[PDB]
Amino acid sequence: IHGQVLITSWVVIAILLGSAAIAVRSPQTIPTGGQNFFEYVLEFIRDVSKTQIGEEYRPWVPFIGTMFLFIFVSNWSGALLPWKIIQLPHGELAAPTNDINTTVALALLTSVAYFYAGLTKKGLGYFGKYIQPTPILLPINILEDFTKPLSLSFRLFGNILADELVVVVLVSLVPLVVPIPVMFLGLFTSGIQALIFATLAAAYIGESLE
Amino acid sequence: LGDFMDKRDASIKEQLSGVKDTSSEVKQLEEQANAVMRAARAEISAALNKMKKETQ
Repeated sequence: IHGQVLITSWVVIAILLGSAAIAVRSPQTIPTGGQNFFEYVLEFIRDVSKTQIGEEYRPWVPFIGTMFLFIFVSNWSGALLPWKIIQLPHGELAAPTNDINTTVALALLTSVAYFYAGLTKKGLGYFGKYIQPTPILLPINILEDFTKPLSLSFRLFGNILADELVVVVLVSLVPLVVPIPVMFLGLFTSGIQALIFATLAAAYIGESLE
Repeated sequence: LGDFMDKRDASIKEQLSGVKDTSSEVKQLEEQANAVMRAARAEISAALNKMKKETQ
C-alpha cells in the first residue's frame, strides 16, 4: 500500500470511528456547547441535499455527510494538529488527502452514486447520457461523462495537497511566525471546498434524478 | 448518527406540531360546544315560553 498516506489516514479514520459513537454517547434534546455544532452540520446536510439532490436526499445524507465531515476532520489533521516534532522516514505526515487515490475514490463513489440513482429511479436501459434533446449531442455525453469524476476530485485535491506541501515548504525557510496567515487561509478554504464537493455531488444526483 | 440526530429533531418537532394541531381542534370543540350550549338553552327557555303560551 501507499504507506505515507495510509499510516496517518488510519488515525484520522479512528477519529471518524469515534465520532461515530459520539452520536450514541450523549443524548441531549437541547444540545449545549459542541453538540449544537453536530445538529447545525446535520441541518447543513439538510440544506445542501434538499437544495440540490431533490427528493431522496435522506438516504444520500450519509453519502454526502461522510465526505463533508471527512474533509473537515482531514483539514483538522492537516493543519490544526500540532505536528512539528514528529518525524517519519517514510514520508511527510500531512493529511489523508496527500494521495491522489483518496480523491479519486471520492470521485468514483459520487460517480457510481448518481449512476445508481439514474439507473434505478429512471430506466435501466437509458439515462441522461442517451441523446434525447438533440440526437447530435454525443460529444457532450462523452466529454461530461469523462470529465466529471477526476476533475470533480481535482477541485478539492489540488488545494488541499497544495497547502499540505506549502506548510512545510514555508517552515523549511522561516519558522512558524510567518506561515500563520497561510494556515489561516487554508483552514478557511479547506472547508469551503468540502462544501463544494458536497454540493456538486448533490447536483449530479439531482441531474440523475430529474 | 443520522438516525440519532434526526430522531431528537423529530421528537421536538413532533411534539410541538401535535400541540398546535390539538390546540386548533379543541378550539373548534369549544366553539361548537358553546353554540350547542346556547342552542339547548334557547330550547329549554322556549319550552318555558311554550308552556306559558299554552296555559295562556
